Amino acid sequence: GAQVSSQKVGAHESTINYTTINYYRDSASNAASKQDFSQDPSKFTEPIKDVLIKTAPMLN
Amino acid sequence: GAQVSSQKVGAHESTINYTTINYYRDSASNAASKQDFSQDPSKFTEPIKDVLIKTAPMLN
Amino acid sequence: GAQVSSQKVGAHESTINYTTINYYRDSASNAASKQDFSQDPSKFTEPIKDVLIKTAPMLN
Amino acid sequence: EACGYSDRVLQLTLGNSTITTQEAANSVVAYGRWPEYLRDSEANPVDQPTEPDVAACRFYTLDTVSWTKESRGWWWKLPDALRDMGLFGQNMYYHYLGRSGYTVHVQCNASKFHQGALGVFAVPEMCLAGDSNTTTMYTSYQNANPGEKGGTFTGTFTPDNNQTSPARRFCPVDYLLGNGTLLGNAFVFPHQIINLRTNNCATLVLPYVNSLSIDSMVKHNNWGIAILPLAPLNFASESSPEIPITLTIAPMCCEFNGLRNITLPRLQ
Amino acid sequence: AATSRDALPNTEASGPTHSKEIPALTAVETGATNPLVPSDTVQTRHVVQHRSRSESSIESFFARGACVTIMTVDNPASTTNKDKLFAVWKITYKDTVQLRRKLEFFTYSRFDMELTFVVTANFTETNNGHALNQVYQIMYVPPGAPVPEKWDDYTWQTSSNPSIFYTYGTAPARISVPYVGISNAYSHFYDGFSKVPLKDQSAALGDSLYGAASLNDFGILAVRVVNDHNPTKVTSKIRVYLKPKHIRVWCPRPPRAVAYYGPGVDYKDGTLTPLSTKDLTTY
Amino acid sequence: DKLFAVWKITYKDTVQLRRKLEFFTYSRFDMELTFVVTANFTETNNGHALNQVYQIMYVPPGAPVPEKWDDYTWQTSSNPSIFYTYGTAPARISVPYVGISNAYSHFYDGFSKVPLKDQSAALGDSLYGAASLNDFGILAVRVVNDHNPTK
Amino acid sequence: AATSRDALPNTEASGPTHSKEIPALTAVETGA
Amino acid sequence: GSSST
Amino acid sequence: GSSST
Amino acid sequence: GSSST
Amino acid sequence: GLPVMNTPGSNQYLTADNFQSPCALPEFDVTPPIDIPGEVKNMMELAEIDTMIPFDLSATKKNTMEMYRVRLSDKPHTDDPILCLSLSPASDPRLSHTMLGEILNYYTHWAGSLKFTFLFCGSMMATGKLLVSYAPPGADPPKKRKEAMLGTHVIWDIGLQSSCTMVVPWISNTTYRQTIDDSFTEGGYISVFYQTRIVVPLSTPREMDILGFVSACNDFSVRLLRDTTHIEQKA
Amino acid sequence: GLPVMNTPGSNQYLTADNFQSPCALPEFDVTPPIDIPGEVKNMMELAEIDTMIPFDLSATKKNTMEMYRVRLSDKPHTDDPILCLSLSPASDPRLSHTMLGEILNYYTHWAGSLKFTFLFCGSMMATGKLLVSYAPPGADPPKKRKEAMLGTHVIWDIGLQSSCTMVVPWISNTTYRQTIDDSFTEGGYISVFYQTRIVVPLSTPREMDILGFVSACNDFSVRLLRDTTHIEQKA
Amino acid sequence: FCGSMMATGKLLVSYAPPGADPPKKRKEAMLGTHVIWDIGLQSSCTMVVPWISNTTYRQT
Ligand SMILES: CCCCCCCCCCCCC/C=C\[C@H](O)[C@H](N)CO
Ligand SMILES: CCCCCCCCCCCCC/C=C\[C@H](O)[C@H](N)CO
Ligand SMILES: *C(=O)CCCCCCCCCCCCC
Ligand SMILES: *C(=O)CCCCCCCCCCCCC
Ligand SMILES: *C(=O)CCCCCCCCCCCCC
Repeated sequence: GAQVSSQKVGAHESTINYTTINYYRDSASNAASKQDFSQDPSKFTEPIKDVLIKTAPMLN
Repeated sequence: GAQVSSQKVGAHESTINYTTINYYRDSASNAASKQDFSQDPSKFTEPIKDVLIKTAPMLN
Repeated sequence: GAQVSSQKVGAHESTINYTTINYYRDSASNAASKQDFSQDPSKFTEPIKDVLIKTAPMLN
Repeated sequence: EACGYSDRVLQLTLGNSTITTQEAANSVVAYGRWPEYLRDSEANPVDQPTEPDVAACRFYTLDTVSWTKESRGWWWKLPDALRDMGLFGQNMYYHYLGRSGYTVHVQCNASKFHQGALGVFAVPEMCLAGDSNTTTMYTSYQNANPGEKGGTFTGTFTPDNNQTSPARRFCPVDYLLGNGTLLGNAFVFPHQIINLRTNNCATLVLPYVNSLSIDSMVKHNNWGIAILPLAPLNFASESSPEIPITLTIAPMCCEFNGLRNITLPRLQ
Repeated sequence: AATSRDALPNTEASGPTHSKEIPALTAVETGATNPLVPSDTVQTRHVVQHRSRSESSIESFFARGACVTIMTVDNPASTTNKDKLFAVWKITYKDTVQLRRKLEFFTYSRFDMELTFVVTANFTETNNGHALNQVYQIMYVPPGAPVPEKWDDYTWQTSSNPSIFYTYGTAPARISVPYVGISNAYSHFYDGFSKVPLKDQSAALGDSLYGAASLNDFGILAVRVVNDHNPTKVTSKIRVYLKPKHIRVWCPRPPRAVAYYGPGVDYKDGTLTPLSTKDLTTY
Repeated sequence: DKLFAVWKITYKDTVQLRRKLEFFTYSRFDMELTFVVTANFTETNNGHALNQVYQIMYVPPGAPVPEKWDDYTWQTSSNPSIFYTYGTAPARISVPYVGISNAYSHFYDGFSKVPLKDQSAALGDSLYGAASLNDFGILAVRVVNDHNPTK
Repeated sequence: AATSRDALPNTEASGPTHSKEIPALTAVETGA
Repeated sequence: GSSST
Repeated sequence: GSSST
Repeated sequence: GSSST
Repeated sequence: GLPVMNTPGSNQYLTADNFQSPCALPEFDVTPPIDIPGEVKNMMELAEIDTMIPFDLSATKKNTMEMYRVRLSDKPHTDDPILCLSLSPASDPRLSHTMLGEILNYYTHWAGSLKFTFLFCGSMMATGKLLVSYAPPGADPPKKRKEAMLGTHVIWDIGLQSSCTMVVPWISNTTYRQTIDDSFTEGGYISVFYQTRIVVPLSTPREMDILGFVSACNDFSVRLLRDTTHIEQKA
Repeated sequence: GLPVMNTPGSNQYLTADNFQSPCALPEFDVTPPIDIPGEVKNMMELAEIDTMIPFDLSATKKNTMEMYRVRLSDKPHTDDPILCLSLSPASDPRLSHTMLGEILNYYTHWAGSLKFTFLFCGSMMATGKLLVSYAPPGADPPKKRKEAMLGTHVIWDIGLQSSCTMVVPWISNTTYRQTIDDSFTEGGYISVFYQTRIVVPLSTPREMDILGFVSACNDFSVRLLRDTTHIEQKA
Repeated sequence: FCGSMMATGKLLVSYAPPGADPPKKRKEAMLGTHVIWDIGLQSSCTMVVPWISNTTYRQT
């Protein structure tokens, strides 16, 4: 049940990996993976009904 | 995710190995491997534009 | 990188084995294996130039 | 070469300028790295760089100094020594950021009857020690940056005792390389020696060196040039010989970022 | 592919010579060191070389924790007139000398930093009162974050700053930190200023210290005893050990030859004579 | 002065291991050192002391030997040191075969100096059977805690 | 599939312009 | 057994 | 699983 | 992986 | 038992650690998520939203609605600044409390490009050309159009497209700047000037406001998490 | 829990250990390296660079520029030494502060071959033959050319190739020598003599300096890291 | 150079295209087209004045 993931190696001395085994039944007990996703800011930066083309006039 | 490397065995009592598992996501948390490289001293000992041939006159 | 060796079982309750993993890069850090060899005492008990035959006269 | 080519005879051409020499001791490329422009993978400021090319990457000759039996040594900082040199200097003061490599050519001829040896050292981050034992790190910008005239080394440390109006300048002691380390070890820095019986010049090709891809040339000097008499000037039996030392330096692969109005520094 | 623990080159056997090849003659003016080996100037035998340079790799040379500071804190009686002492230290390797000198063989470096904390305490007044086991809080306050003004003020909440709560008498505390520089390498030497003095501006306004870059380079460690005041006063010390792991270095320098005098390269009068007397023709 | 200890590393200050090794002329081995630490009160006081941390520093031949319990050498930038906490498991480290010869010599029938005729007898003299004066260096041990009212 | 530790977008080299494309002109009333 | 990311 | 150097 | 003696 | 050897760091509590721990409520029936609108995955998303700048922090205008209003008028052309601002997004008092400034005060380091957008709030009948400038650091801060012109700039023509944006491109010596006032990592100068002048017909207000907004570009990032000085709890 | 048994060494802090530990700044955005010139991978690279020897540590010349200058003159031939030096690269006062000597003072043991290069700094018109010698230890240290000749040596002819190198080959009983003065691991004697004499024409300086440099060969190594005595911090 | 073999020297030969103050000091002459001449065995040195002109031909 071991999970093997790669580290993003910053300062250097192949891929360096690290290992993780969950010891508990409850997922709440797990550490944080930090394997997170990004999204586009559009729902906040461009919430307009008609798609914005930045080279065009915003008002036409 | 186990890494298996050999020891350079100094005093003796095959290849003896040792095992390493990284426990953390951040490479900064890792121990030092000591699996290091050497380089030639030339950038400091021979920084001259024309390659030096030691049996030849250094000045010609 | 696990090493699996057999125990010489003295008092009994197949082959019983035990496991060993080296945790360090330096062989000096390793425990002693006790997997040692024996040799013949001849360099001390019979250091003579001409091979000794024990049923024969030592001096002829 | 059987067609006559020699280690000792070189010609260097950059922009509209050419240097010739007939008594060289080969030439040095610091750390084996030739100067280069900043690569995209190492780039940092995103605006289009200015790259003056021949307008600035040409040989500029600084004011000639004089070597005598009492000379303890000289120093210059780069880019500071070139801050007033034609379009290189202009490009430098008009931009926030700038990077540059250099060909440094130190010139000093004499005669077969003269003797002496100049150590010519190019030092990355040549931090020099100050004149004060009342306040550390106190050398003023104006005194740290002499421009083309450079500065000199001394055989004696003398602490500034004026506490009311401190000199705020360097006091670079020669056997301590002006920085608290022994001069005999300065040879780990890229160098050449002008030993008068052997050669009349030193040539050092310096890459841009720094812990950043580009930086403020006005705030920071990347290289220091230190020239010290390893063996004193001597001639025939004259008690007071003199021979000139001339520095000619060319910027190489220089590029600048962050264009605005020109910097007008307080230099005195 | 040549590794730090590889054996160095064998000596090859070499015999007598009489030729135009002149290895022994050279010219140091060029700036080069003559790459000679014994077989160039004497007769040699064949030797199979086993020695290696493993212990002088940059990593191995630095692979030791060095003390960089000692922080003092205490926990007094509540009745004292003097405030409970908490410590504030500006992170640096320049308050002590040994690691500083080793790093300064080079101009620039990159490394991950391992900090280990050794904590010791004692009694001060010739009392007979006791104290229960202390817990210490070592808070990293990066440049910009509120520095604690009192042993117990709001900053010790640490919602975002990293803190170590260390229990006395347990193993010394330890954390790692990545290469955190704002440059591509750490500068052991910065020949410059953080400000340009402008003509149109007053001299005071354009002034700054020689060789100093960011005033608060890396922030501070703030340490306190978390326990409340106790009738008997206890004083403690936190010793900080720095080890550069995963290290790279650039541009070699002559080592510091006269005593350090401040965070810069300055030297003090009366310390400038390291070398001792020895006669030219005396062994 | 606060007492710190300095010991020249050797197996010859005690007798039992010495006798066992001396069944042989030469040896090679990796060395395991284990440290047992005990403390007590001395004056018929009633004062207490908080738990002590000890520093065991290896000072190899050439490195500055500590002159005071608290001087600059205890920084240990390059010397190996063990910070041991009282009442925890006894400290332990390993060391490789560190001899400058291909084996350790339990017996050296010789001198470290040749007396020359052209030199004074004092100048050429040295002890019988002794090789490197500082064979392996020293261990320097101190209590890291500051002075305490009760000793 | 874009992860938090992915590098941000490269700057692409761009030259002089003279056109009817007006990126700089906008209208924040829209809420964008 | 082992997952790999 | 296991890397080997 | 595993050696066996 | 398995032979183990306790290492340094043992038993410490590092508040930034990331370990497993026992669950106090085992087999708890968790309520499922629902798809709530407005999920955020990264704090820099918030930094990319335009928030309004309190440009005018004069003693009487600060901490009032007026601080957000930059007053312009139809006066004769001058080469004197409408406003001057330092590019110190976490520490200059005009930028430090914008949403961008606020997020930057939870981090030690920032990097990337920014953008300033100005909104003209005069009447339709009002016209004008303005010059928006960014001078990278190291020279005298621009106090006259003549200097500001020489740096990065946008000449804004007022009209139907109400607003105009100047991008402050990432131009820095260091790979990241500090989120405090620091000379070594200084960012330079933002300023606005009259290029021609505001012109109005009769029967029209002769003075009006412009509003300004700042936001981060897609190449913008922060690092080294830290506590802010923008909140406290004395006692 | 997994049955474990705490072993000796538990909870100690060995300053030379090599363990993992928790990161105080998780997910930190590290600045990438750039290709800075002059990277060093091993301290012995620095030991292979020639640095200049302070040969003349007389009371008046030590700690001055003069200590690096060995004075020669055109005097009649003598068999008396120009200089005498012990091969104790970390402890002889003339070698201990060279870059080689300095690196050796961070280690207990050294081994390998070395080389001495001398630079003639007289005028071109000056000629001369010198004898550079290395005597391995165990006999009377050479005070006359007659003895020095019998050991390892190079007869240097002065001319266009300005400099000359003598290699001190690794000749030792032990596999490594100590980096302190020690009779058992003594290295022997370095010395320089006039082979003929310095000759100059008229109108020429009759005295001049030679400079000397030491560096390690490719077979040179050090071990057992230690603290140096070359720096301290009293108080 | 018609001095003796024993004489040494470095000279600077300059060409300044028109339009500025004619060089009367090395400092100005350095900024234009130039050759730094090292005196030695090759007795002579050449500076090329490259065709740099506004017009396609100049008047005589
Ligand atoms: C809970 C404790 C966390 C401790 C976090 C410490 C973070 C700060 C790291 C400081 C890095 C210091 C590196 C040394 C100095 C620099 O090399 C030079 N002065 C040049 O930049
Ligand atoms: C932090 C503690 C580190 C301790 C390091 C100890 C290193 C020194 C090892 C000494 C080896 C001693 C071996 C015994 C003696 C020799 O056999 C004989 N006298 C012959 O050479
Ligand atoms: C998947 O996990 C199979 C591999 C098992 C590897 C060894 C597990 C190490 C000890 C885990 C103990 C269980 C925790 C409750
Ligand atoms: C690769 O690692 C697969 C093999 C796993 C071997 C057992 C792992 C031992 C325990 C590691 C626990 C995880 C550390 C966070
Ligand atoms: C070979 O070792 C592959 C099998 C790995 C088995 C699990 C290892 C148990 C933990 C070792 C940790 C590493 C010690 C530094």
